[PDB]
Amino acid sequence: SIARSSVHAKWVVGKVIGTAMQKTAKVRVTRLVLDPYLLKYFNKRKTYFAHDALQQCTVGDIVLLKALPVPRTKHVKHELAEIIFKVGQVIDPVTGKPCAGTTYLESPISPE
Amino acid sequence: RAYRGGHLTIRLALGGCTNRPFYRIVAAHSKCPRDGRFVEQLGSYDPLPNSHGEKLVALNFDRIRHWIGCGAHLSKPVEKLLGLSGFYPLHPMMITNAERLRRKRAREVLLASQKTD
Amino acid sequence: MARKKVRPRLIAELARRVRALREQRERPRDSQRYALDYETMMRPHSGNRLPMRAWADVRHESRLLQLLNRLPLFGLGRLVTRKSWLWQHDEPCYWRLTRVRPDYAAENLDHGKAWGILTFKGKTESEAREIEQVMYHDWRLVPKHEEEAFTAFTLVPEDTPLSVPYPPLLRAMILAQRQKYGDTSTEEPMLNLERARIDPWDYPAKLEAKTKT
Amino acid sequence: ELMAWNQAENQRLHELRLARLRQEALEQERRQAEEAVLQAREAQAWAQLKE
Amino acid sequence: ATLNQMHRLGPPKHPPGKMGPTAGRPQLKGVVLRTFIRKPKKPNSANRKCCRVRLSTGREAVCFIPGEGHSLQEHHVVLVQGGRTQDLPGVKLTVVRGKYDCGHVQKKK
Amino acid sequence: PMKGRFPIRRTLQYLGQGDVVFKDSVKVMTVNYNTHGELGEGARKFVFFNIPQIQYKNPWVQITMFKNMTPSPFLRFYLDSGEQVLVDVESKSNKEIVEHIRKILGKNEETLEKEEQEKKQLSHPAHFGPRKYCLRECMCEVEGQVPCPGLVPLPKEMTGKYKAALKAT
RNA sequence: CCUAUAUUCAAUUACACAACCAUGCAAGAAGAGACAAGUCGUAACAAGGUAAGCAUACUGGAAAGUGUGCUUGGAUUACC
RNA sequence: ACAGGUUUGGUCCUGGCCUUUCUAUUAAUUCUUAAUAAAAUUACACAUGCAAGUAUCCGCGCCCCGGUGAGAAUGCCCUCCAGAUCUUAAAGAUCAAAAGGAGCAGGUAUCAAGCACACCUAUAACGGUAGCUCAUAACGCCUUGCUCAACCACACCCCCACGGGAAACAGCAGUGAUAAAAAUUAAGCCAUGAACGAAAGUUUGACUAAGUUAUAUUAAUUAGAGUUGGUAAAUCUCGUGCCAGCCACCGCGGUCAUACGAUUAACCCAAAUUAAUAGAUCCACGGCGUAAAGAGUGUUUAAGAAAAAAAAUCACAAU
Ligand SMILES: [Mg+2]
Ligand SMILES: [Mg+2]
Ligand SMILES: [Mg+2]
Ligand SMILES: [Mg+2]
Ligand SMILES: [Mg+2]
Ligand SMILES: [Mg+2]
Ligand SMILES: [Mg+2]
Ligand SMILES: [Mg+2]
Ligand SMILES: [Mg+2]
Ligand SMILES: [Mg+2]
Ligand SMILES: [Mg+2]
Ligand SMILES: [Mg+2]
Ligand SMILES: [Mg+2]
Ligand SMILES: [Mg+2]
Ligand SMILES: [Mg+2]
Ligand SMILES: [Mg+2]
Ligand SMILES: [Mg+2]
Ligand SMILES: [Mg+2]
Ligand SMILES: [Mg+2]
Ligand SMILES: [Mg+2]
Ligand SMILES: [Mg+2]
Ligand SMILES: [Mg+2]
Ligand SMILES: [Mg+2]
Ligand SMILES: [Mg+2]
Ligand SMILES: [Mg+2]
Ligand SMILES: [Mg+2]
Ligand SMILES: [Mg+2]
Ligand SMILES: [Mg+2]
Ligand SMILES: [Mg+2]
Ligand SMILES: [Mg+2]
Ligand SMILES: [Mg+2]
Ligand SMILES: [Mg+2]
Ligand SMILES: [Mg+2]
Ligand SMILES: [Mg+2]
Ligand SMILES: [Mg+2]
Ligand SMILES: [Mg+2]
Ligand SMILES: [Mg+2]
Ligand SMILES: [Mg+2]
Ligand SMILES: [Mg+2]
Ligand SMILES: [Mg+2]
Ligand SMILES: [Mg+2]
Ligand SMILES: [Mg+2]
Ligand SMILES: [Zn+2]
Repeated sequence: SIARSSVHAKWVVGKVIGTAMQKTAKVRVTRLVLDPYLLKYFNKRKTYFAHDALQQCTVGDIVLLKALPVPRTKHVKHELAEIIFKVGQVIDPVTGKPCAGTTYLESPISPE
Repeated sequence: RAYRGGHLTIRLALGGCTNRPFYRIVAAHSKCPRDGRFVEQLGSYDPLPNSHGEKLVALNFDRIRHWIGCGAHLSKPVEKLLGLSGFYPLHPMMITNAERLRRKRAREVLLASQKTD
Repeated sequence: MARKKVRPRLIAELARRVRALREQRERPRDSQRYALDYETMMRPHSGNRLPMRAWADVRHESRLLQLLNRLPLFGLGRLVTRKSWLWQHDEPCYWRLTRVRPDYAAENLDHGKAWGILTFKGKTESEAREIEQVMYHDWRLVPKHEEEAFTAFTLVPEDTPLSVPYPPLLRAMILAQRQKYGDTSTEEPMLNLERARIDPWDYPAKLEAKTKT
Repeated sequence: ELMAWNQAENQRLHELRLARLRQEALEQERRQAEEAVLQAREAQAWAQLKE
Repeated sequence: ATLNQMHRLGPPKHPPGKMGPTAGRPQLKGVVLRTFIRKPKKPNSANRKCCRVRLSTGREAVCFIPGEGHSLQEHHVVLVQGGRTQDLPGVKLTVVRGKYDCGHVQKKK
Repeated sequence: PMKGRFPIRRTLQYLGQGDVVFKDSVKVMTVNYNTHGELGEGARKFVFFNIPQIQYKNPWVQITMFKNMTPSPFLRFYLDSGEQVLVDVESKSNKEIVEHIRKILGKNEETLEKEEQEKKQLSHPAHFGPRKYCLRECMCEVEGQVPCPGLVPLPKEMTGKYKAALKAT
């Protein structure tokens, strides 16, 4: 089981910024950093390059990324693992139904 | 710092005060300074006699044997201290020095007897 | 470490190639490298003086290739020994010469590199090893009529004890260690010496590269 | 064991959610019943005015 | 200043101390280039003993000679400190009394 | 402080009093919640209060908050092994969310105690060195031993100058 | 190449080459301050004796004056 | 900050400067002995001495110790570790290059655009996409060793070190120049650390034991410095009279001085006392009608809060 990555970001979640690159996705991960003076948590953004072999990620997707065991280039060190929330087409994980924001597209109380 | 080579050595670091030595039995790299960076501290060694009159020496036998199994080299005074503690066999340098001291006492008493008559 | 403004140094890597080429092209041949001035005992190449304990032997004895230049096949299968071995060890210690490569640059031909089989204290080695300390002025050759008589060695078993008592504090450590778990056996603990066997300082070492297994 | 417990908890909460959503659907049906009977009144008055 | 603005601007840091006429040195060795008399400001009137020296840093500045009575001429080596004279505008240097060529004040005998 | 609705939550004591420590396999906590409706008051209060306490004790865990995409508030824990932990929070309260998280993925009291008992072993009482890592600087200051020469002057018999002077004659 | 090894090459080639700057000096120009002799007016502070000021334009030794909009950081003293 | 002095005929508020506390250097005055810690101007050039030896030859070490802070915003912390070294049959232990990143990281946005800094193919070659970073500060300029059991970088310079300037103390001592800055051109490996040798053992300007220095704390063999208008403890008598002169701020000098120079007296420190320069600390979790501040207006990107529920649209001079 010799499959290890030297990066700390073993698994990250971010929003897709741009898909201009072929088979490569540009994602932005937002973490919470404590201000040493204000003692408040603020959102720090960081851009990551990911390999999208199938080229299905569009602008506005919530994307999970796994650390690549070997970096293909000097800037791509992650791969698209799963799409969590497609833009405009959200599927509720708890109910398994399509939803449009706060409104249910298909009611779960009507199985048939 | 970066070194081309060297070996781990369990030795004595003179960290003390003027006319008042005090050694730290520590495992450190061979190419580092005496009072420089070390790996792990083991014990203490007190060269002066205290009020009660004992020479007080500390050994962390478990970590010492662990590091020595890992490949730590030893210095001669550390060997003398470990042999005196009973953890290791007596160093032959101590035995030959004791024999030399025996011969010095013998010649001293011989000269003292010959100078009196 | 790794920065965005790292300058691509090229002269530092060009100097590596230059020194690598100069190391082989200007390699000092072992003839002049091990040449010796017999009056001052001063090495002309390196600039070192010989130890004072080696002063008598240089003028009173000879090296390996100094006696090997008078043999027909450069000593194939011959036995060669050292006078230091003759003095210290009464048991026969010899080198079986299996191959020799003398230098052609020497104008008397008394320098070279030789391999062979080492038999120290009668113990024979079943492996091919390089002959160490060739330039030493201690080598001696045995004649053919004594080739068989020198090999005569009696195999006497050693009387070294196989187990020794532990030091006092360390022994008490085990006596307290097993007593806590409840071992009522009062057997005296021994320290093994089977794998503690070591070679003497007169035992030469191999000069071949170590293979990492 | 913990993850099976979490799955069971989520299924229980989903059952209570469905029970609540059916009552919400009934209340929504009541709202449709009132809005239809109103829009019948305002729709007819505009038709009479324009007629 | 909302919390977001405070986070964006960061904590306030005190500015570094600006160097004085001596460029951070407690004392400066100089040679007297012109000895003269300067007047104080409007509120008080006097005739102060002022000098113009060449500092070791190559800067030419005006200094004041404390004490009553002095014997300093051209090409005289003195030591100046960052003493500021309140009555004289622009004079921020004072010659140390008891130096190579500017000795202690003599008592009237 | 003074600015903010609840100045207390921006204090080191409040951040330290929240005891929720995740396991080594926990990597990502993705919270999804709504900003309307009475069902999600607990999720909104959780985001308002307990996120800083969890973040303070899990600095390497990435926590991301999302607003108004799913009608049902929930949490999604992404582990190292790839298993996704789905936690539905529809009517749970602020304290119930914390207790549920600690129950399903967290560290036991004994687990924390063993880690801190190991940590206290690193600083060793018998070692010597600086006051940051050791309790004693020079072994003179120990009561029973020879005093420090900078505090109590040593007798003439122990000074090195007298020993050289006697050897000179 | 009847035991096995030795030597060699890693030097050049085409173009901009003080442009860009940094530190002093400089024939000179202009500004600000302090203004120990002062000269010329009185612009502002009172409906400061033409109410002040803003933007802009023009004019005048000078404070400034005037035109067009704007403000009261001015009054109209209040059964007038 | 437990604060105080200081704007005005006067009060309140706002607001800056200074004083009161601690530390480090230099200068002045004074000075008696010891103990300990530290010796600090120079990356300007060096006369001379020593600082790498060990050993039956081979070999091993020979900026390792030690010295310095020029450059680098360098860097702090964290994963992986090639390679080197110790002992083993492997395996283990130390140093750990290179590659990076969850995060942190001097001033300057009057540095706002950088100008090739990106991706896929299958092979390590052809080609096709039009990309990549950046106001959450990219690309630039200036300054500086540092977050300290420590870490980073340098060894005369050209960032390197083939080559070119050119004959190297940024080793211990010492010498010129320079600077406000001033340790012995001295003894040893007895004890530690390092190197060598199987070893007795050798070397080590590292280190130890010392010589010099009020740079600092302690004991005493020692008593001098500062101040006496307010802040802030403490002045009697003489001389000058906006002159000489004094001061950290306010300020004082009238044949009218507890503030100038001298005497007496007094106060506070003390082998130290003042002056200067550096520091530690000190600005805003505070305000924006009149004191500095609501930007001439609306929309929108990025971003932020949707925390309990409601609403949208009517006479009159918008354009
Ligand atoms: Mg010392
Ligand atoms: Mg040698
Ligand atoms: Mg002054
Ligand atoms: Mg003097
Ligand atoms: Mg007018
Ligand atoms: Mg009028
Ligand atoms: Mg007028
Ligand atoms: Mg008029
Ligand atoms: Mg007027
Ligand atoms: Mg008026
Ligand atoms: Mg105007
Ligand atoms: Mg006109
Ligand atoms: Mg007109
Ligand atoms: Mg008015
Ligand atoms: Mg005023
Ligand atoms: Mg001095
Ligand atoms: Mg250093
Ligand atoms: Mg720079
Ligand atoms: Mg490794
Ligand atoms: Mg590394
Ligand atoms: Mg500018
Ligand atoms: Mg620097
Ligand atoms: Mg260099
Ligand atoms: Mg030099
Ligand atoms: Mg050197
Ligand atoms: Mg020196
Ligand atoms: Mg000199
Ligand atoms: Mg000094
Ligand atoms: Mg001098
Ligand atoms: Mg001197
Ligand atoms: Mg000596
Ligand atoms: Mg030694
Ligand atoms: Mg020795
Ligand atoms: Mg002192
Ligand atoms: Mg008088
Ligand atoms: Mg005075
Ligand atoms: Mg005073
Ligand atoms: Mg006086
Ligand atoms: Mg303020
Ligand atoms: Mg204003
Ligand atoms: Mg407005
Ligand atoms: Mg404006
Ligand atoms: Zn001590």
